[PDB]
Amino acid sequence: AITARKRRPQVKLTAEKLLSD
Amino acid sequence: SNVVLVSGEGERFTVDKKIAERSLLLKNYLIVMPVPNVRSSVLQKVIEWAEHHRDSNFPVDSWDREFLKVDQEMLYEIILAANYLNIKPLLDAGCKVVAEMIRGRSPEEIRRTFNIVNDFTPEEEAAIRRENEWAED
Amino acid sequence: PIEILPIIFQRFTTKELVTLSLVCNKWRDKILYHLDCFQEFNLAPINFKNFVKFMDFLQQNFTRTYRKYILSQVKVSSRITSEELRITQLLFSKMPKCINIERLILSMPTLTTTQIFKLMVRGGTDFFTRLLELSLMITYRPDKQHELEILQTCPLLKKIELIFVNSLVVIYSELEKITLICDKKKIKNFPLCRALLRGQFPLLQKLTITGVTFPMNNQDIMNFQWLLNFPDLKELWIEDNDNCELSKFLQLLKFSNVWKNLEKLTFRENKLYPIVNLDEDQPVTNDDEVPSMLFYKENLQNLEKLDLMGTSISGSALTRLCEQEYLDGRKLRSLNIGNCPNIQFPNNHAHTARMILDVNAVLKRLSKLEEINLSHLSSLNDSTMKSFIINVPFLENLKRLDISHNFEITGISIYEFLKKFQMDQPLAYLNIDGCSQVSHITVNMIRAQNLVTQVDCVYERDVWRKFGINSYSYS
Amino acid sequence: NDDDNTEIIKSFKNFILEFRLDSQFIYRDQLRNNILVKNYSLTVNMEHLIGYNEDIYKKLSDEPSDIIPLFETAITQVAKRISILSRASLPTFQLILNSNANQIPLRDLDSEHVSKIVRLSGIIISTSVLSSRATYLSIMCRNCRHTTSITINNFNVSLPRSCLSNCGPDPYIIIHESSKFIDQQFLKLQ
Amino acid sequence: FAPDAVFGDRVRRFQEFLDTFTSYRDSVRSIQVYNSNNAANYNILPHRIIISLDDLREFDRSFWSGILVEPAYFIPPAEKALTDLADSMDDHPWKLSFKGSFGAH
Ligand SMILES: [Zn+2]
Repeated sequence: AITARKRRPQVKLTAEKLLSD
Repeated sequence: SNVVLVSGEGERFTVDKKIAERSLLLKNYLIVMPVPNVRSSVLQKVIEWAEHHRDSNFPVDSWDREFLKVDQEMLYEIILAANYLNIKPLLDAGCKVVAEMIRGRSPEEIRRTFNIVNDFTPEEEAAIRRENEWAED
Repeated sequence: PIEILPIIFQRFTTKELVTLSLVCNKWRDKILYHLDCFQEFNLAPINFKNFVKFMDFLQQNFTRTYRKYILSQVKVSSRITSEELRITQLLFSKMPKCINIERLILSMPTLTTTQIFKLMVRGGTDFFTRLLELSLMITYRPDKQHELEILQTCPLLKKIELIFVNSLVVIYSELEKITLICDKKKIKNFPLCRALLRGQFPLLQKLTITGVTFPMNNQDIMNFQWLLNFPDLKELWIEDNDNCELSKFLQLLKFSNVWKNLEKLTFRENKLYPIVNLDEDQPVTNDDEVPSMLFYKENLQNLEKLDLMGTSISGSALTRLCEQEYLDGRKLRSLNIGNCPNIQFPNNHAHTARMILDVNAVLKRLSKLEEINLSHLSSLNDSTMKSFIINVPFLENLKRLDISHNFEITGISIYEFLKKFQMDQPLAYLNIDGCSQVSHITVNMIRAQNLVTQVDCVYERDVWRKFGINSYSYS
Repeated sequence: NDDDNTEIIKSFKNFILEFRLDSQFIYRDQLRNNILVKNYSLTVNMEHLIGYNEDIYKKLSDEPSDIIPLFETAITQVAKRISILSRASLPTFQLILNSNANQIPLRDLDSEHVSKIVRLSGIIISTSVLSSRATYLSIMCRNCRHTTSITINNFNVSLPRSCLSNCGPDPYIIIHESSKFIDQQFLKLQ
Repeated sequence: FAPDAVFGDRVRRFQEFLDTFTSYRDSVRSIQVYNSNNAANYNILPHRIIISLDDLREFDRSFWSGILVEPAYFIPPAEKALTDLADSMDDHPWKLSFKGSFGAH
């Protein structure tokens, strides 16, 4: 029912990515 | 058609019978109608309200909030009335105006408003406040 | 006395009542004991510790052995991106089984649809099979198709609103209202396309699809073939879906009695597609055979509201809708044709004739309409407004007029229109926000002479699409 | 202090209306005659203002930059009262001063004479072209088109810094059609 | 007064003036047909008319003094009336120009 407001994303070295191929 | 009301204190009043039937339980409880649960002044306020709302029909009011603007104890006697013998059209306005009174007030303000003490144990009051935070603005 | 207490409480919000528990221990008990009265929980936005204590309040107070209470409206939205997950996890893990959420506005943008489905399944607090309405402002993903599995999981669901803010990578008789709002930047697909084309949704009263991209690879989607699946569709709103066309839509309206009743239509393509004209060509299979019956009338007859804002419809096409009486004219009561470049008026000299809208013919047809919207219609110059002046007798039902965001219409036309309208008792409402040529002294004279009951003149308001009110295209 | 300004204005109005020598109301006559030939000014000899009531001259000479506009305003009001039947439009009248105060030679004028009325003499060595100064500015806000005005006395204004009820930082513009202007000329005195 | 209210009256009054002194309509059409003929076979005349202030005075002294004293309010509707006249002639803004007897101006 509401129009969006932006919020800054952030990325960090997750263990999942460390365990990607 | 007309009917004489008899209060819970003994004196009497007379109205057009649709005014009397604003008390919805009249036809089951039963030219004369005894009303044993309602005080003298309160029955007078009931009848003068219903004489004003003789025009009205039913499925907040500016007139009701100033009409019901009275001492908190007397007002709560209006609220306590209209119940053992149902009088809904007054009672709706009563509930609404007390909500209007309550709407902005802090718990401390409510204590002095309704003329009641802080009946909590204060550390327990703190404990329940320490579980009420999700209801904060 | 217990009878009066709900009557006191229900005039006050749940939050306010929960704070009102602290007035004194007696009133604390009075409030706390009437579980049924807390019919809304507008928690959004909430942090996780606060949500834990709200859920704990359910676990203490609402957790009655007898299976009575239900909640008419729960709104959850996380204050924090990570706590979105924690809140949803706790919700589907710990909600008391005996108490049913009737309607759930779970506004959780970071959550994927797959996570929502998985959390319901492993949480097992099965109200999510039993709630009446669902709204999910959530992240889409194309692969798992679990947004369909929601409906299959929730057979009681009558109103659904999917608001796909972001992207990452059978008969449904219960459903009455479907809203699908999609961020056109991100949602480069059409989420419910397979479901909409394959399934049937016979109870469906309202459909509202915005921002989705119709796939080129399936011409049946582009030809609105799926749309046949929804009879009894009282309202249709369809907006900013980039690869749709009014051109194909009017073929569907030509060749099938697709609807027994539409009360309202709102079609809004975004880009300027080629000129669409009402295709009154009635072919015959052979001269020794009957023609195809053109189903335009029996489809469009019922419309109270027709909105075609931006749709490249030619002025003649709209006149033909009126002259054919495909639009009833008496049932129709509100009309929006703003932002349509292919509308010209008889006072203009530089056009192809089929772009003319004969407003005299049209207003004679549909005279009792209450509301008009010509906003953004640059073609409504002051000279063209003279047509409306001379046609005032054929629009005397008009109360609400929108001609805002027009960068040509001078205050002159406003004044002479309103002076002539006043020969009918002012106009109820006029919108001229964003118009550069509506002189300040003129609008103040309009107010002073009270020619309009309300007139809006926010010169600095750049945009018209109030979300939820004027448009369902997302943000 | 608007009541005090009103009493200054009424004092000057009384000076125009009451000042008389040898049976002639010289400033009523001069103001009427000036109106007939359509020059909207009045030439006042300050010997007469001193002779009428020296309190007024003291106010005038203490701060002419505030008092002169009030005297001009008083002249406008008397001009209307002696040339228009009211209950059956003229500009702001210029005040012109004659004086016999002792002259200050042009070299001796220095910082102690700032804002005093001064009498001097010299040779005019240059006279610039005419230029237009505003008396009444009609003013509009660029965003909300809230209109207001500035009425100016040319004895020393600017556009308002921000909108007088976002509306932008520095928003006002002049409506050059409704604004009123006057001729101004620069001279160099040696 | 708000100009936009009386703008229509000024437009129709100048249209009546143009009808009254038909030589202006004839000049408008002369310009148009000359330009049409120069386009017809591969010079252009401008969309401008010199009107006499004397004709406008004898037609409507109030409008004429409006043109002299308040041209910012009286020229745009007069040019709009002229543009409408040129548009009514068979098959862009037209401008006015003035001659004669300015007096104090
Ligand atoms: Zn402003």
